[PDB]
Amino acid sequence: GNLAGIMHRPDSEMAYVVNEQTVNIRLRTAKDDIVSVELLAGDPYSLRSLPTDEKFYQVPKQMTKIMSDGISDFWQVTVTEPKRRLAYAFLVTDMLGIQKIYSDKGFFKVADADLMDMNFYFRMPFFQTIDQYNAPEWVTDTVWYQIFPERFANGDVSNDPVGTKPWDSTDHPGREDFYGGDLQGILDHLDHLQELGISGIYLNPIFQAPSNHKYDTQDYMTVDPHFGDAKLFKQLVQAAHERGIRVMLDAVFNHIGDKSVQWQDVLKNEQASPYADWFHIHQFPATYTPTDNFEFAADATYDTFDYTPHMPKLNTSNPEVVDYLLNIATYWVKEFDIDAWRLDVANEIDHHFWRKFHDAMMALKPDFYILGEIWHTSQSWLVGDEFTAVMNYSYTGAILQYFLENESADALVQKMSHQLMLYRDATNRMMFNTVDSHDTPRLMTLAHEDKQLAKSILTFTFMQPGVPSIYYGTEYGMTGENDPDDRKPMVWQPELQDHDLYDFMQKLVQVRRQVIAKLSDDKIIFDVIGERQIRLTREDNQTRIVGVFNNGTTDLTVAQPTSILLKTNQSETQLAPNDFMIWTEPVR
Amino acid sequence: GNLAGIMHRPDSEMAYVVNEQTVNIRLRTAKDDIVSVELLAGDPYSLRSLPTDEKFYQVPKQMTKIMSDGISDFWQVTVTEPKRRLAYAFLVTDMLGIQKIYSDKGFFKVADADLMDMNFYFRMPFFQTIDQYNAPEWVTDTVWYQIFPERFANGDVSNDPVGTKPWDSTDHPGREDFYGGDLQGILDHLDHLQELGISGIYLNPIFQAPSNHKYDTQDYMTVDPHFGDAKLFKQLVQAAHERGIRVMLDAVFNHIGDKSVQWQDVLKNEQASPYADWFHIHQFPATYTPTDNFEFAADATYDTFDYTPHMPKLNTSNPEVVDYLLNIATYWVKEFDIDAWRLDVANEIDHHFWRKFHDAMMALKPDFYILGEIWHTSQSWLVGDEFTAVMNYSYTGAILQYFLENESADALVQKMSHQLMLYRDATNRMMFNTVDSHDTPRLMTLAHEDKQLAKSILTFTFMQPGVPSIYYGTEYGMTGENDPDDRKPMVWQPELQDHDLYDFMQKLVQVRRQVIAKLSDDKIIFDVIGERQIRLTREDNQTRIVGVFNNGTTDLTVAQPTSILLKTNQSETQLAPNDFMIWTEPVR
Ligand SMILES: [Ca+2]
Ligand SMILES: [Ca+2]
Repeated sequence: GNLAGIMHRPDSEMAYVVNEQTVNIRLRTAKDDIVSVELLAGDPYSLRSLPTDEKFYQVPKQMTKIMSDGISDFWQVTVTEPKRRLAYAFLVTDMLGIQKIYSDKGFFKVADADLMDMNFYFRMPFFQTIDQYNAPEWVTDTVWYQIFPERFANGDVSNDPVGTKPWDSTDHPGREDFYGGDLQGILDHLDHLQELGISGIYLNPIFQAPSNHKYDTQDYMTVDPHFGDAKLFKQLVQAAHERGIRVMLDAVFNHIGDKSVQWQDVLKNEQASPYADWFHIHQFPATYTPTDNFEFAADATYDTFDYTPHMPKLNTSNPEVVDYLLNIATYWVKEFDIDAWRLDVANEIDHHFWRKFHDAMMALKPDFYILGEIWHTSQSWLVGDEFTAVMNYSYTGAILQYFLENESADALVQKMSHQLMLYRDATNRMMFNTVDSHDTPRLMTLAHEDKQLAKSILTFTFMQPGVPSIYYGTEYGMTGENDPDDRKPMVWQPELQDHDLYDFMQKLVQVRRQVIAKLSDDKIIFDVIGERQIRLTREDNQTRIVGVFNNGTTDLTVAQPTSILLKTNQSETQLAPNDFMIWTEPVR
Repeated sequence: GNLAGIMHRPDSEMAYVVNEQTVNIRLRTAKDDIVSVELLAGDPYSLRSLPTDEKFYQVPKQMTKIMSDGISDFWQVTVTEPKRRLAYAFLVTDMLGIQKIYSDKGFFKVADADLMDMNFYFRMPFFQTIDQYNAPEWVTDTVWYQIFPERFANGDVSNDPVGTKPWDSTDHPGREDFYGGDLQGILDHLDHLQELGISGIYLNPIFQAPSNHKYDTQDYMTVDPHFGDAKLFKQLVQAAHERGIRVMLDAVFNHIGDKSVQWQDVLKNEQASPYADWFHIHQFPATYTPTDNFEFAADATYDTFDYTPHMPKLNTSNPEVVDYLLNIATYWVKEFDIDAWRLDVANEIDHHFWRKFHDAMMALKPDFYILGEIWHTSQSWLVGDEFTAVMNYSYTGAILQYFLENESADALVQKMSHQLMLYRDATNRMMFNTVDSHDTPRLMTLAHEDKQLAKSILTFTFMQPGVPSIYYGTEYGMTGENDPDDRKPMVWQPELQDHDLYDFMQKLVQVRRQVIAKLSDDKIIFDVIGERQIRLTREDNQTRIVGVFNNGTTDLTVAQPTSILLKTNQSETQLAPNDFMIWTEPVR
């Protein structure tokens, strides 16, 4: 067999605690190289301490091949052990029938393995629930809706910025435009969110800042006055909660804006500023050479987000900065009862800080949801001690690549399988899936205004393990290239709304919340059934949901389902190119 | 090539911060499958934000194959980046000349890789020294000596336990015997430790407890009165420090003894005890059925170390237990200035506790040494936020297996290489190498009283990256089977001491402290030069230390070295079976 392709990393996503007496264990092997895997496992001390002749290694446990990413196969098994201590090793057999034991000490013929020595084995030394990953149950039933507040609704002209433009959803907004959207406008349209069926709002930043996006924070402790005030924000959160809608705010903790009190003090006082060590200043005075692009300088003497001199990086290792940020994080939760924090550029802040942040948030609300913005592999933030999940851009990006280009279905399934096997099973359910956002081109533009294709992408994404989010306006087919063009004023004029797409998104949200979210500990299966034809199955012990997606250039015939939930062709058996059909069937 | 054998895990021992601007990156490949690896790396934001035509991926960095474990090859490179943000990917070429790029997104032909997208790459998002692993420099120059205090020297008969036996190093001690060793006896023989050349003492537990080993703690805040008192312990630490000898105590935090106040309160008050939740009690009253072995019960209604009813497991998730243990840990450091804690059964206590323990100790002493007792892979405790090192029993165990049995030299080198590549380079230097201890048979007994073999094992171990420790009496050739027979009274009678071995150990300690410890950032090379013949090389930029070990059954001829440091044959060119020769040569 392919020994170099076999790996088990103890105390990781391959060996983790699910509850006080139960663990999940995974093994990686080379794809289709290993025919079977059994786990030998039990209490390490039992081997030599118990007087019985029975030994734990005499009764193997079968592992199941759960996924493949085209390179490796991934095997898993759940183990219960009342003594809450586990030693384990793997019996692996290849295609030619060659069997070896694989353990912490390496590979062995069975006859050569020192199975009576607890130290031969990999170890889960004591099952520690304090160290485990916990998924908040409420997220399961959530469909999110993301609001960029400057652009959702102007509920109050009296707080509008100077130079506010007329509300026109057909505009191509510039980087520094204002349209007057505010918190009163969100409050005014909660009925729309409830009618669409969403149950969580993700707001882009709302704290005082000079820009239309407010990632260049001036004051984290104040609602931007062009958006509202503390009383209005409290009213909004209470009104959302009364409708069953939770609220997630955007925490911009990697960097602060250059008009903050703290940075302005650095500019006045140089190294004598009480805030000098709140930043990463290489040379005083803190300077840069302006360029024709306000968001770029080549030579700032301080670290910044990207290369913008207006977003000096915060030194989150400084205890005073830690205290400042934790007090902000605590304030909005304690005083306004928000349900979650989305963490902007979360990967560029240290793990030490995020552990303290986690502990502080869980002390306030044990079911708090902590969502990191990270666009690459995020294993080290998703162990159970830092974030709940990340914005799952690598996953939705693979989906977009499949539907919009000509990849094989095999390639998509391989990428999604790779992603799922990076993380604990419960973590995968908490991932935040949005096909587009304020940082991407709009779905309907990527789809070249092919509504059927847009519906296929949305439906496929809504069937995935992660929780889905709808970027404002998706439900009416809003167009836009990347930022700033993805931030058009929300389309409230019915003549400009795609009503068929809105009806469809209502139905899709209902399939997600009433069917997909109510399966019990389901298994997901990706089957490639033909060229660019995928059958997605989610199933529990009584009910199976199946989605067939035909994204080739030919028609596809399927058996007539008894219980169709959602489809795009008028036929109950025929799928034309880019059609899909979702149905439900009992498990037999 | 063997794609399933290639792996890079970001934010791990394969990608870690060395200093503010410098990182080490590793890649695993299948053994001898990949001919070369180049790293493509630079600031993620530079690709699209800088106006230059130059891109970081245009100038690859060569990686070096540093080790192989017989299954995989391990490649490494050091990267400096002033912007302190790194995106990277690997250019891998196999034996047939097939080249691909390997990144966070998978494997690609170069022409198909989206090299302008920062999210294509693996990421070190910002170099965080607060998250990095730090090795305390003083450990580099240390040779440790481990004292089991009941058995090292009786410096005071007046504190002896009832039934203390005459001091006789030829006895075979029973599990419950006492010989009267105490802290005054250690103080009395500091001259012996200084003459041997050791610079650190590791003490087995010294706090109040009823047994001869004192792992069944009664009171962590009191020196056991048969050993001494607080004034005497302070005198000992100051006398050790005056000689340049640091002091490491044994922290027994997984479990407490059943004669502790806390457990006795549980026995009196059942669940109404204020200490009920300091333990893991499944059923009250806390009970067990005694057996003929005092260290075993089959049915204790509470979790224990192993199956002994006398060592109830502590619930270290309980904040009151956390506070109690941290106050103990702090007390001995603050009040007595000890230099290190050795953590008994450290793997069975949760990571959350060990992070708090780490933070508390480093706040007292930034160069504190935290040594975990773990007999299996220990990656998750050695990231930089918990322990400094572990007792390196898997490494010394592989060495013993080679010298005492008939393994190939290839097998030993593979095992040591596997071990080193589990951990960060600096971590490997901090590992605590002891060939025997109070929990193993004695070296001289494992070697069947073959002194030459014992010398070979010690010398080979002392050339390894980790810091070595001498279990008391090794220097005089003490014998013993496993516990309790490995705890004989120290041999102070010259007629019973191996003086030739003592002289040799003095010389070996000097080679370690004066030569091996004074190389500058050396590279270690394991060469198998013949059947059971190994050439071990450690070298920096000016000086190379070479050890040749002949453990076959034939003679071995080597070139006459100019500068022999240590050897066992009278010849300067001939090594008989089990001879070795260490020499030094300039690097050219
Ligand atoms: Ca307004
Ligand atoms: Ca005594």
